[PDB]
Amino acid sequence: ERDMLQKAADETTLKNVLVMKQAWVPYPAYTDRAAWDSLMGSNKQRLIAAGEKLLDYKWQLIPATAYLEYERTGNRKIMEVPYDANRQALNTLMLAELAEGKGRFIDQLLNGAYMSCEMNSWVLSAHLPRQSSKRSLPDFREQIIDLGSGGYGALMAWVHYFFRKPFDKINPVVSLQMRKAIKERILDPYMNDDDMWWMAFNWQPGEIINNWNPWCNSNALQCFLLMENNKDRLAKAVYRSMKSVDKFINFVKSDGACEEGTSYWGHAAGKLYDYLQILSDGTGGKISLLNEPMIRRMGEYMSRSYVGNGWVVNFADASAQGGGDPLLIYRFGKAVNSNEMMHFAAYLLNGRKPYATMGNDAFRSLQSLLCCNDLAKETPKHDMPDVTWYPETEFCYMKNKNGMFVAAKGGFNNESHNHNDVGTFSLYVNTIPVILDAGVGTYTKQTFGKDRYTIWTMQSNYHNLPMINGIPQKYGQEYKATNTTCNEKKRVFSTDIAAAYPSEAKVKNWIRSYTLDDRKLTITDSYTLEEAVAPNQVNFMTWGNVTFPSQGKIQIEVKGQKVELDYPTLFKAELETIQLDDPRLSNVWGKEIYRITLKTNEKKETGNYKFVIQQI
Ligand SMILES: [Zn+2]
Repeated sequence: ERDMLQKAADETTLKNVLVMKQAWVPYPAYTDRAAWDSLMGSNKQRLIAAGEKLLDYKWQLIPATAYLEYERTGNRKIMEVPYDANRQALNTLMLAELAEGKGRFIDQLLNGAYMSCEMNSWVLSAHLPRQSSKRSLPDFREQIIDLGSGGYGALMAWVHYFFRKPFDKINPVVSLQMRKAIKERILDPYMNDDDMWWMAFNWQPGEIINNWNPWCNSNALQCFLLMENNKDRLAKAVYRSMKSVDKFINFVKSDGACEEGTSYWGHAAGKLYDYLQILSDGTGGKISLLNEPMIRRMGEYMSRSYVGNGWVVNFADASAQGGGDPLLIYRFGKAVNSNEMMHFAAYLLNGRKPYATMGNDAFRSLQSLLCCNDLAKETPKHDMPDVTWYPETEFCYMKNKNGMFVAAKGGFNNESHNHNDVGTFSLYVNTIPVILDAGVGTYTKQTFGKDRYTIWTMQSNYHNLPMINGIPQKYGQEYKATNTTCNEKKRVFSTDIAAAYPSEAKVKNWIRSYTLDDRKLTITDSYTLEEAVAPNQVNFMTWGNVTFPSQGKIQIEVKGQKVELDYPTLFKAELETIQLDDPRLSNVWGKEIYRITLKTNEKKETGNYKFVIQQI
């Protein structure tokens, strides 16, 4: 219960600081060709030719049967593809006409806007079952807001703001209806329906709030600031978006780690950031959380968790492969004064020139215009300290000069997208996974539910973890690490994973400890059991070529890297091959991967193992 935003202002404060009549819009006016030329630089011709290809574009009708197919077969794409084509056409024409200024694209902007007003709804087939009727087809009697409608509303606000004049010159009723549609589909429902899930009014501890709150709220807020010229209404609206987002900010951990991972960062942290930027601009700088430490951490997560050459930390049901918008990262980095994020944005560019964001997000498209020339000058670099410690999420990133990166975690087995992975580590060598976390497959008939933990990628059996008395971890809030510490100077991460195992495992403490020195990684296991029932087993997931030159030695050759894993001779090593039938896994790792299995005869109520990994 930080309630940051509410502390920064109440409703009456807010009435003073708001900027009315859209004097806050940072783009030059439409008819100011000189200012736009400057801002566009070299995007100008690129943007015009993109818009030239759309001079003859047929705006697409979305048939009732496309929406109805969601009920019939779960096919969302049949509705989503033409919708998205229409939005992107609309966004592209906007940029192209801001680029040229001659009115060559006004007809198609008008055509797009008028067709959009004629649609019953901007909500997606998939999200429409939240209406009273629960159906996948729009009910002209009701409007809700999802991710689609929000963005569709903000794109339309922006079209309306920018081309109100040439549109009224042609016919004043287009802009009139645009104001009607945005009022009816965004503004009126936003103020009148307390019960949309993503708003998190009538959230209770334990319910989830996720990226929808900052995403939806950011487009709502755009819509108010562009379209609502009554100051008392705007004040009440913005204060409502503040109370809403405050629930997202309170839900998130203060250390800034995204427990979902980097793939959702763009639209989580990144939408939170967008919201705050929009809020700031709209209050002439007066309600700005952009210098909040937590927000900055949330932005540098993306830097810290990006290992290299496409590989990312992938705790839980996330992909080992990952990316990022350089332009969003740059912009975010500027706003919270992270020289780190700014250099990292340049790094992701990887020698390519930054150009305008296209796609279907007006705010991101327009903003990317302003940051574009600075980013082309920034020096490409991925500097970050040797240790990153997220103490609430319980993630530790440690890296040495010789190209090893370890990600270890504590945590609990009820994380979002949870894997039973408490205490697990992943080792990258020069960015290449060597001891890996398999990650996400395509969502079968069990993914969500019990029977989730009968799938192998979700079991502790298939993470870099011991099986205690031959027993794996269990799922649930109760099943977690204790006394997780991180010594930032000695590069030592250490945690008791005992409570992450069920009663049968019969363990008091099991302390799993990671030490990174400059040359090598020492893994220790230190355990005291309530009864020695079965032998412990230890596992490591890997790929490439694996060999066993001698007892207590394994060698892994993967993607140019080559490593030695030294293991107690008390164990007998075997390799298991894991055919990858699921394309969502074989996309990443290829055809198969491997689990190294360490098994023993020894059974002791107390013991320790020392494992050592280095290059050769
Ligand atoms: Zn995993």
